[PDB]
Amino acid sequence: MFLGIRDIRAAAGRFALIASVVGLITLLIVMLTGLTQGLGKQNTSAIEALAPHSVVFTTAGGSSPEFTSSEISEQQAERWKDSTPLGVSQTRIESDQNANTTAVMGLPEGTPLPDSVGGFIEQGALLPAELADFLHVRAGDHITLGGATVTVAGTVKTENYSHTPVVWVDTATWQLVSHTKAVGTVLLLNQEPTIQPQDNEVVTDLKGAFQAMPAYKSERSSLLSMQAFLYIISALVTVAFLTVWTLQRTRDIAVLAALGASKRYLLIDALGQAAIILAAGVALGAGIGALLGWLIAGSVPFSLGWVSVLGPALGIWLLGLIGATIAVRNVTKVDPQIALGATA
Amino acid sequence: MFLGIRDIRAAAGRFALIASVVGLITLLIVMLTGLTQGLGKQNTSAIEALAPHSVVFTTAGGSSPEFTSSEISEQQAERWKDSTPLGVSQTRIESDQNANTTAVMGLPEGTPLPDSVGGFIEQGALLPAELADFLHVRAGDHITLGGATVTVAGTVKTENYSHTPVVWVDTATWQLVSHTKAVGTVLLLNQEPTIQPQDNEVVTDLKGAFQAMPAYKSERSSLLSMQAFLYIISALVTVAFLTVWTLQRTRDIAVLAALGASKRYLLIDALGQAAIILAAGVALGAGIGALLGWLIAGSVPFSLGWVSVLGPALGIWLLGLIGATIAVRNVTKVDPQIALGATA
Amino acid sequence: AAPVLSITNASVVYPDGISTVTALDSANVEIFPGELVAIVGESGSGKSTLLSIAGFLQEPTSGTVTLHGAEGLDATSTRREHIGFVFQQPNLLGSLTAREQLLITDHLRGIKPRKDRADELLARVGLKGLGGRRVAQLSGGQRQRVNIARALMGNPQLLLADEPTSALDARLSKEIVELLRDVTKEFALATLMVTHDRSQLAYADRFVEMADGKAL
Amino acid sequence: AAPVLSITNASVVYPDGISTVTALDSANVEIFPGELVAIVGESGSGKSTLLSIAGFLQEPTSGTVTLHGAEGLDATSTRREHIGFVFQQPNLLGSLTAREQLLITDHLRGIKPRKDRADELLARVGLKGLGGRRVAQLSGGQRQRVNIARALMGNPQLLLADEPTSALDARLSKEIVELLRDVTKEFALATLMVTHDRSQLAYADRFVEMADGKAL
Ligand SMILES: Nc1ncnc2c1ncn2[C@@H]1O[C@H](COP(=O)(O)OP(=O)(O)OP(=O)(O)O)[C@@H](O)[C@H]1O
Ligand SMILES: Nc1ncnc2c1ncn2[C@@H]1O[C@H](COP(=O)(O)OP(=O)(O)OP(=O)(O)O)[C@@H](O)[C@H]1O
Ligand SMILES: [Mn+2]
Ligand SMILES: [Mn+2]
Ligand SMILES: [Mn+2]
Ligand SMILES: [Mn+2]
Ligand SMILES: [Mn+2]
Ligand SMILES: [Mn+2]
Ligand SMILES: [Mn+2]
Ligand SMILES: [Mn+2]
Ligand SMILES: [Mn+2]
Ligand SMILES: [Mn+2]
Repeated sequence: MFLGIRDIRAAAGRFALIASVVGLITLLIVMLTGLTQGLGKQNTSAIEALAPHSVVFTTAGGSSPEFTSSEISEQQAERWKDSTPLGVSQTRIESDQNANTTAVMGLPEGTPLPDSVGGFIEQGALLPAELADFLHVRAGDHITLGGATVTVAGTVKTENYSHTPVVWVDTATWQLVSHTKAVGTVLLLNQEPTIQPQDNEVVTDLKGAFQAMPAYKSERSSLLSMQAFLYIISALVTVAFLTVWTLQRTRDIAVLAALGASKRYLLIDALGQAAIILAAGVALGAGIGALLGWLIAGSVPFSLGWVSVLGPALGIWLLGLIGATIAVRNVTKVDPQIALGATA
Repeated sequence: MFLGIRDIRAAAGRFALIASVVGLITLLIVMLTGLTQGLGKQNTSAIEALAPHSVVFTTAGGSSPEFTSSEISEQQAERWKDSTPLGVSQTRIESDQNANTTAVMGLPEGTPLPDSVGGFIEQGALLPAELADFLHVRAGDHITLGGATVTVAGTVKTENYSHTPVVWVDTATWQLVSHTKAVGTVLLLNQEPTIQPQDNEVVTDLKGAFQAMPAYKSERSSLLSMQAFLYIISALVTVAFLTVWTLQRTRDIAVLAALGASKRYLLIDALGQAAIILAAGVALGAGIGALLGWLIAGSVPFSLGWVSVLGPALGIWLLGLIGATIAVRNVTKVDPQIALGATA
Repeated sequence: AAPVLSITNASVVYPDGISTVTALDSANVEIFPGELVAIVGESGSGKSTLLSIAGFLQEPTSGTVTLHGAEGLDATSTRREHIGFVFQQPNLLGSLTAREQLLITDHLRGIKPRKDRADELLARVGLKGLGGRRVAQLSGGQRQRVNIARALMGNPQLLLADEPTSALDARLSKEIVELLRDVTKEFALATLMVTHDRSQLAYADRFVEMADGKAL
Repeated sequence: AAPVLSITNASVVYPDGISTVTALDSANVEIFPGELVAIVGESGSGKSTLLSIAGFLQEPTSGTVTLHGAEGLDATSTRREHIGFVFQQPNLLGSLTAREQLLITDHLRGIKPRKDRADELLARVGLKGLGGRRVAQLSGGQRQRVNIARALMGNPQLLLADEPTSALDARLSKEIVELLRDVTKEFALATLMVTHDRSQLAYADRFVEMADGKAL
């Protein structure tokens, strides 16, 4: 790529401008992706935070397990060893000065909580600080939780179930608040299941457990929709853009062709050049994403991993190479004499 | 724009390709905008559907009204004439075969419902069909709703409060289900308020009433974030793109300048040309949006108005004109002799 | 009779990364109506540079260039209203036809393009019936002569021709420089015509020869 | 001695929207090693068309063109390995220097660019010490001669020169066509050289004159 590379020194402004638009695109993706992986955790972060390998549910109709319609009998709790019972309820919480609905999860006393949340399951109720503020209550006060008086044992951080912050309470309290003999709603398995399930039981990978949350499903539609139109419109807009860019090279390409440049040669040159400008632009746009993203996690939800930035970047770089290929194939397709008709 | 317009007939492929990328952008906006105006209605559509002008709340601390912490005493209901009392609760609903939490709104018997929902407030409970299916219940069955047995008077369509479909019940039933003497949570005013509020009352425009929903606020952040990065990254990507496009005109512009073309002349030409290609691309991208959007409302939420398509389109057309201006100003800035150094 | 163009003591120096290049050196030129001054010199002696400042295509590094009867005007309006350029290469706008290459100049000068004057100028330069050709369907000499025809469309008073017969067989060269001379005299133009065809001095009132950026 | 290039009975016709234009008409040409055949004709008679099929820049509408010792090769590899082009206009790649205009040809031919051969060819065409110039810092004739120098960088057997002195003062023209003749004989090249400087026939073995697409 003799010519391709010196085009860049010869006009570093022009190429900055093109790396901008490629980077700006990688930005828009890395941003929206993590802003929507954000809303997604508004249903899932709490059980995610609890990191179970498998989670055993309960249905009787052999149907899809559901967090709303499953419960673990105190004897069920022993047919699974190395298991912890988790209670998931949504109930009204009420202080003297305000009220709200909120998710209540129950674990056995002393269960260490996710560091995402911090602490240990004490007796009584551990409130998200933001929830305690809202209610205007502190550790030691009394709240009504599902009509039962419960003591605020202390505050903690905020993970979430079905769009509300989780209040962490001990099994007995969760039993009181949810009005049930059951010890929990599901069982949490940290290793793998060294046993099999009855006709009415069913293990799920933590991925499947989301399927059992009623708010997850009725939304997972609306998020994938965004995740999809984003990647579609984007990849097309990129392939198109690199095409109109590489097309500014028709003349020089046509001259080179006439002198005898083979189409591989010209493809190599055009790809090698786009490679460099693309790589600069995705690197730069995926950088300002992470940073500008990590810098915004609160006051805004924003989940972002590494298959979530290096994932798109390798996707634009791959797609931008294509759009250049479309342009070079277009010029090199025709007898050089006609291409020099573009030259004027 | 003698030259600008004949460039287009001379190379209609090249300009299609550029209208594509402009249209594809208008698409991506019109789509994501309405997909996020979609999630937004997942908290608001039900009270929206009820179309109140003003809605009187109740606080005692002179604080921000909140749907969770307000109630209308049966006597309050007369100090406001031409008003209807609405009860908003979130409670557990339970059939024989399944359960869930769900929003329950109460209106006085016979209140005609939004056509968005259809029917009239009957005695008992009117269930979203999707909720009835989920529970496996029909008109005539019995459900537990907030621990009270309630009869399914019939099914209806789905509007929403805090991320769940609303079950429509009569004031007395809502009073039973929510365990309160109050006749509702707020009052609905269809005209304007011909009276003033006490120290503990407060009227809100329907826009403000959203501020009183606890899920709205803790999300309105995450949606505006998207609505913002979308328009920022977009407008920049457009301004940049039209700039690298119009820049392919440097040579012809430089020739024209040398012959004596005034900078107004050249700006007019470049704008008039971009005008046409931009207008084609936004028109086309805003068309395929509406259609492709109206064609997807279910299985996916998608709200889209007319300031929501003609709104962005006029925004790209305006921004694309700018990016062309940046390019022409750039060439016409310099002594024509130097620009003909671009010519080769 | 006052001069049409005064190039009073004018120079052009270009940066050569570090060093410089004195493209043109203290040029003094004055041209009066009806004059056709040939310009001559070896390749790269300052011929085009002298035309480019004569044409207000650039300000001279030093000295002044003044078109008279256009004092109190900016560079661009000067070119638009008072100068005709036959560029060293054809510089045809690549989406126009032969006819349109000329009409566009009426346009940018702000007047309704005269389809019939265009056709006639095209015929004089020997291109009758080719006014519909796209640039890519024209030969090198055909282009040169659209370039030439384009220069003659206006009502200029200075005519700058930069080797306008370089691509023409002897027969046509003679016709072109004949045409140049004629419209120069018919219209009392000041014409500067760069050429290497020293035979064509025959048609020029005087002539300036150039070496190392200077006139001799 | 077998011919280097056989243009056997070859024509070029272009669509004129509706009608046609017969650019070239039943051309018959055969050129043998060491031959320099000048090509002559009025502007737009088929001179460039004949070179473009001679150069495998396009297939002829009819007839065949065959470079010998390159039979069993595609058009592009033929040009790359066996032909040198001095394009009618300079066609310099706008981000390269004078030296790089030549080196890039070593490159695309797949060999490490020879910085010193480039410098020498640049000097022969009269451009010593200008090998660093960007295209925009070169004059018209300076460009022509980079164009010329570029053609001479390879090891071709067919050399096609399309009016290569159009922008050169008489002195340099003589040097150029002298150089063309020399490397033609030194290397037993077949050279086709379009020109209007009929004086230069002196250096040509034979010559073809052209009118209305035909040879005479
Ligand atoms: N932009 C530039 N930067 C540096 N040097 C330049 C630049 N432009 C021209 N030169 C040099 O200035 C000189 C004048 O060039 P100019 O084109 O005026 O000569 P010319 O006699 O008109 O050219 P020719 O007769 O070969 O067409 C040349 O020697 C050239 O190398
Ligand atoms: N692509 C095309 N479409 C239509 N007509 C064309 C096309 N190319 C060339 N012509 C015509 O074909 C003829 C041959 O052109 P060509 O450039 O071969 O002539 P030439 O003698 O080499 O040109 P010149 O001497 O003026 O540089 C010209 O008369 C021209 O008008
Ligand atoms: Mn017990
Ligand atoms: Mn009552
Ligand atoms: Mn004076
Ligand atoms: Mn010159
Ligand atoms: Mn010619
Ligand atoms: Mn010197
Ligand atoms: Mn033969
Ligand atoms: Mn020709
Ligand atoms: Mn010259
Ligand atoms: Mn004919």
